[PDB]
Amino acid sequence: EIDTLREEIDRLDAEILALVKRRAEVSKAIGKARMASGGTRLVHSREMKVIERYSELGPDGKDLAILLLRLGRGRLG
Amino acid sequence: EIDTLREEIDRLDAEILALVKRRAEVSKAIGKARMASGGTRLVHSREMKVIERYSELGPDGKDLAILLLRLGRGRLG
Repeated sequence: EIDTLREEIDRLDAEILALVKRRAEVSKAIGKARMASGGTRLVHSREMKVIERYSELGPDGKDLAILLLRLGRGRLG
Repeated sequence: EIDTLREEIDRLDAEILALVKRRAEVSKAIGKARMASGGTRLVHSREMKVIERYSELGPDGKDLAILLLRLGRGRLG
């Protein structure tokens, strides 16, 4: 039943949200530590590897990786 | 240590990828069932609610929701 499938989507979104929040926190901590050290951003190596990993899902996986990296980089209040 | 934080990112990405794959499968199944019934797409209600849920993360959360919905909708081979 389609509505039963939708209930599961909502449960999956709970798990995903929990993980994405944790990931964003870890990402932000890396960003701060890096900037505190004057460390070089790892765009061509590590970030590219994150993108490649999610590429498994096709082109939309690349966009997902990009968004997860973005969540790590801060926004203004 | 920053590199230890990076190791955790990679572990979080494993969990997230597993979940996103499952979500995409459930989403695709909904899409098919809906189109098999001539069912109306729930953009204004349900999809908006998914977007609102991820909005917790700020504007980038809205984009994350959009991408997860997109993963459900198919691409060509």
